[PDB]
Amino acid sequence: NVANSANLSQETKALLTEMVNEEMQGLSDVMIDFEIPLGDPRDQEQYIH
Amino acid sequence: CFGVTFKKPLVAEEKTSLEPQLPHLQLRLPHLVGIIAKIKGIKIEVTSSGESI
Ligand SMILES: *[C@@H]1O[C@H](CO)[C@@H](O[C@@H]2O[C@H](CO)[C@@H](O)[C@H](O)[C@H]2NC(C)=O)[C@H](O)[C@H]1NC(C)=O
Repeated sequence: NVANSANLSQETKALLTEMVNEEMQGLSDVMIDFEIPLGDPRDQEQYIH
Repeated sequence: CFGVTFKKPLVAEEKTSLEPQLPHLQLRLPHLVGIIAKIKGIKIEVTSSGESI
């Protein structure tokens, strides 16, 4: 979306993806990636799924 | 009900997309390749003097 809004020319696109990747990796290096509880602990069908 | 008032639960949008605004520099040198192409084809014509005479 950012590339289309601007007028990147197939060489500044690689300069943008690099920055996005490094920033997102820096953010992802300190997050544990768990799941949010939403239902009931007793139920077996959700856990099986 | 009783003294307390109850309000409906609010629905939430599942996803959002970020499209930030970007400044427009509006440079004019780019997309001027046609002028360079015109410069390439000058095509000066010189005829030998004395060959005819
Ligand atoms: C990328 O290029 C497009 C097309 O040249 C630019 O869109 C133009 O923007 C000007 C200024 O707002 C408008 O007057 C034109 O009508 C737009 N044209 C089109 C086809 O949308 C766009 O601004 C450029 N992006 C950047 C960041 O400069």
